[PDB]
Amino acid sequence: EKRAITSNEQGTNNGYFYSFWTNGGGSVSYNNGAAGQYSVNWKDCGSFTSGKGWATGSARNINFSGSFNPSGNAYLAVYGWTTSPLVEYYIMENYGEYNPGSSMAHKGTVTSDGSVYDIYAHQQVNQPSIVGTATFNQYWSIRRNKRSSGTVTTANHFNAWSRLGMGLGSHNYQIVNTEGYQSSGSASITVS
Amino acid sequence: SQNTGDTVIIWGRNKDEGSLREACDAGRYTTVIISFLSAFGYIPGTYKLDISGHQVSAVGPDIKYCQSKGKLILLAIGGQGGEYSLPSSQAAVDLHDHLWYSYLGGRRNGVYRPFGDANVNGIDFFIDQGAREHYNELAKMLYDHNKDYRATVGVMVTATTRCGYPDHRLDEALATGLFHRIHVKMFSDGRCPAWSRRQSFEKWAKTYPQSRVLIGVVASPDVDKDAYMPPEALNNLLQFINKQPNFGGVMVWDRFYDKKTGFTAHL
Repeated sequence: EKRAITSNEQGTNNGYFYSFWTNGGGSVSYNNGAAGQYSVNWKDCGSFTSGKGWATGSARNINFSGSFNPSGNAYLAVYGWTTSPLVEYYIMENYGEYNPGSSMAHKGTVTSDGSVYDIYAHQQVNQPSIVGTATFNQYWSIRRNKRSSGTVTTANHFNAWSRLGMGLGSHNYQIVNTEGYQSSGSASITVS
Repeated sequence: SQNTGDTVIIWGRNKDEGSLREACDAGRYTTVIISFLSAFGYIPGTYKLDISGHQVSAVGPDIKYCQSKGKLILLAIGGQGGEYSLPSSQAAVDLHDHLWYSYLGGRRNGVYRPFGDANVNGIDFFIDQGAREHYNELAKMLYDHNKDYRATVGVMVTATTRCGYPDHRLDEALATGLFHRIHVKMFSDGRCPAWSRRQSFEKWAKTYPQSRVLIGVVASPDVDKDAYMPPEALNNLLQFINKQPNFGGVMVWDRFYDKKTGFTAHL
């Protein structure tokens, strides 16, 4: 149980695509498990993203379940990237002690998979991303009640975004992302 | 099947292997390693691509097509022969700027990019011959671009090694700790004997716990007779070596014989 991943890696594990990225700050340990399960443990992290999913996103339904115990700022969300337009999208089902909604442009309200999400958009200018330093938008769907298991009909959220001028491009990857930022905690998620 | 990781196929060693779009539609691979980039360094001037004669004009649009299907494309440098090395620390810099602006995410105004606007996802250090010449400085120089990248491995640095540990010609760059993946060849000069394959792979795995270590196998006995393992035998060996925590999958040489034998299909 001492063996773990602590540097950036990307690939497939037990049929599922997986990605772990960190800026190096603090101590973050990631571990792939059976099927589509992963776990992560971090302490005074800088910034990291982690999770299993699909190497090519789509309007698929996403099943997730597990435990998510942060001590600070952390996210649990369906997460992915699209190119042309460059988009980084979140479908947040759970988070720690910080909600980025109050610092983003509230743009609408969608209801899907048992709750109502608040939709936000935000522009990143010359910020790092999956194709280098670039300018892109962040699409957000933030659940009002925080669950640790369920299904995500990504077609619903992708429809309201396109309905509100937030169009996606060619999907890049799509995962259930446990993301931390200047915090500590632990998470164990199964993706299906 | 006992392969819990990636399936990497090596491309560009026989003209009749088909296209690059062909491999990404076979539904059997997760990563393609373009091969090779024969000569560099010895001659400070021209950098020699060698893919045995493939219609180089379509590799670019093919590189972009696979990434749309979740595939990852790697550029392999070196090989067996072709007069490659990095004589001076200056040759690594020129090789770096060649990779960054011609293949990778960098852009100049007067450089030619054989692969168009498509970007190769990383460089594979297929350093079979040569010496210990300045690949560690090239590794650090390529890895540095990852600071512009978020939530991904922007520029992946992998290596293809001898079977016996340590590889005298790659142990320098491997010590950096910057290599994401290591492919352990079972099938070229420095063959492992069958009675020491598992022990040699486990030594490589335990030495680099922060690198995903993959096993390199041939797809047909025509490539290496004393190193070939039928799919059933390879699955038995995987049942032991996949218990390593950093086991990364299998790398198959090559696309040509994987077409003829259907090796990865029976695996």
